[PDB]
Amino acid sequence: TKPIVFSGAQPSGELTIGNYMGALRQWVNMQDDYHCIYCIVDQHAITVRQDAQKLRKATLDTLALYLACGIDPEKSTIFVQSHVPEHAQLGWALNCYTYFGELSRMTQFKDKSARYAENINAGLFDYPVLMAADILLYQTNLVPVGEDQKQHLELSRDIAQRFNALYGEIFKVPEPFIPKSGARVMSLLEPTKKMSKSDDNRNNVIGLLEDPKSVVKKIKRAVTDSDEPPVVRYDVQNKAGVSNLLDILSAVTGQSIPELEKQFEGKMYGHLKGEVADAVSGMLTELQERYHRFRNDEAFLQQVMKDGAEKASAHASRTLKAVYEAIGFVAKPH
Amino acid sequence: KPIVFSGAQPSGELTIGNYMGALRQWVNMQDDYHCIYCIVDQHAITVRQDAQKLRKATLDTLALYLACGIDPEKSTIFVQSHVPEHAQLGWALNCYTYFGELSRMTQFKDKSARYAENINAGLFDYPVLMAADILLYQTNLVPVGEDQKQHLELSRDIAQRFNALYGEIFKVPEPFIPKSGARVMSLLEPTKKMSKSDDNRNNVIGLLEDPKSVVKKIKRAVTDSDEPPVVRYDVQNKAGVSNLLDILSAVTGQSIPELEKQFEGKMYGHLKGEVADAVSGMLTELQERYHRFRNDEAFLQQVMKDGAEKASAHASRTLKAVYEAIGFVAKPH
Ligand SMILES: Nc1ncnc2c1ncn2[C@@H]1O[C@H](COP(=O)(O)OC(=O)[C@@H](N)Cc2c[nH]c3ccccc23)[C@@H](O)[C@H]1O
Ligand SMILES: C[C@H]1c2c[nH]c3cccc(c23)S[C@H]1C(=O)O
Repeated sequence: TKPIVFSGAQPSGELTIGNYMGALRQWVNMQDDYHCIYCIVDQHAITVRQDAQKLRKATLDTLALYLACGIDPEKSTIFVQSHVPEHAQLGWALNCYTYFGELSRMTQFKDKSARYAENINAGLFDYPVLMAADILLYQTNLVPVGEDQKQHLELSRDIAQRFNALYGEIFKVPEPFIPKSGARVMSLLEPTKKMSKSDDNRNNVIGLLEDPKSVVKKIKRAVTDSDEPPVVRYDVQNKAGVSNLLDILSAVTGQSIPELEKQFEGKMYGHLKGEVADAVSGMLTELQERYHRFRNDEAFLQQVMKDGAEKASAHASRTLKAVYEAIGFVAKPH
Repeated sequence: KPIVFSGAQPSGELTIGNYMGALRQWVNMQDDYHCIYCIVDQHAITVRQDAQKLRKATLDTLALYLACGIDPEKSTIFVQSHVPEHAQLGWALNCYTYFGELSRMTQFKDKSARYAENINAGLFDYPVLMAADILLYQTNLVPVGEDQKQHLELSRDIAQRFNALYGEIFKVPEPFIPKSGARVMSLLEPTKKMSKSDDNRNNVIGLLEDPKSVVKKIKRAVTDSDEPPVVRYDVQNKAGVSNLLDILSAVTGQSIPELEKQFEGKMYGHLKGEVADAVSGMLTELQERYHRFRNDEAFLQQVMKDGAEKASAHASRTLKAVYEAIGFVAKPH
């Protein structure tokens, strides 16, 4: 059997080119090489209060965006997290193998606390435990995520090792899979800030479903450096704006950074932003065409969801049963 | 007919105080209420312990409750982890519980008993799961002791806060106010009540102790320096003999005035010998039922299977409403 890939995305907010470049691109590319399981984490999404109607619609939006990106339900398991109760069950049990300090030192918890100071709920605190549960349920070897999930991923390796040290090889120790380029896509007008699916000025964000014409406008106004003379060179430290555009172009065309640096020799930033805008506008145009064919067929969306949850429950229930014996529960009679 | 919910810790070494107080009270009311008994194994693992012991004690608790008179035809008795809806609603209710509500918990600060970053998240999140245990079943009434009062109030707050956003999904549970009546005090500390959780096991008589062991603890029971020895009820100066008369009367039904006249001209040796004899007689009938249930592994399986199925039909109904209200896509059937 192949090694197992698992990853998740929240059906909340509008997914960005950062989501694509940090995770989704790798998800598509791994579907043949490994046994991939991809999840829409609706139980994580509600740690930030959401309108109920939007959340149900956003769940179908995310699923159709997966399919438009090229996730194939005949190659990959795709499901909605809450359709598989074993995520909640293992999430509870792993709470007991997680220290309070580990959760209270989490960068994402601190950032979300500041941003959502009226709703600092315990799900927001417990978030990494459920995410560890989503991963360890499937005997996962690889987790493709962006760089902002690395602390969370390292906790789930710790929890896996802690549990294994007590009860034997019940879990696999997962390994992160974070791309060397486009792991932290930066904001267009503030290239020191990661591009956030929660930004309150949309001029920083390229949405995957946003109007391509509005997207080209944002990329043309991307903030570049004041190097004299201007030079299209890759350097994340002192040329943040330029390098972020190079990453974004690379993710659209498939050309390497050094091939792109050669192609832009003797070229200035206005030509660079225009090439990025044309490349990105083209991919979003094709992406949104596939998106709508999938999104408007809800009975197809329902079929993918059902088949995926059934495929996922088979695997999760094997692990959860082994956890429950490890720890001492009486097994439920059948 | 009101729904009543109680969690049974599958690690409680239950005493005669539990049995003649709360348990006797509820065994006699299974037809007046729709009672639900949940052995909380998912709560237990918040304190690290031996896996085999936890498995055995879960079955001991079940057989002990059946021995005390819990009728699985009348009431619902089940094991928490056999109903996934507890963990599911437990996670969802996390998203509606303030971090501060959980950190201001005295039970969390007490059961902490160490430094944070050495206290597991199960100990921190414990109250939300209790809230989930209660609300899944549309519970009207919860019997709680003083140490569980703060937990129940959080449950009531969560229910109301959830209802205010989504509609009447949850029933707001109430405490069950009236007390059992039976008074059972600690054997060496006759001012404080006998508790299942005392680390001094000589203060208690457990439900499975043999008569030779019952005598040892009864004979060492604190009494008073009153000359001459008089067997008379008075809680301020005869608190010790007062406990023994209370325990005896709890066991036999005899009134305190009838007991006082029964022990007119008797000394403290006859009172303790009569207390131990009466306690051991009650415990002998209790234990023979316990061993009958506990060794019938097929009977226990059938009770767990029936209980969990009964619990799931109620639990899933509530959970489906919760998820629809929250806005999840419902699971394709
Ligand atoms: N600017 C950016 N540049 C590069 N990558 C980025 C950028 N912004 C976001 N990402 C990545 O996109 C993925 C989706 O993030 P979510 O917030 O939906 O989702 C999250 O942040 C997870 N907690 C969801 C989750 C729950 N359980 C899991 C188990 C495995 C993996 C993931 C999960 C993520 O990989 C994130 O790193
Ligand atoms: C057993 C524990 C428990 C778990 N779920 C519930 C629900 C109601 C009452 C209680 C509980 S009582 C409580 C305790 O700590 O006494």
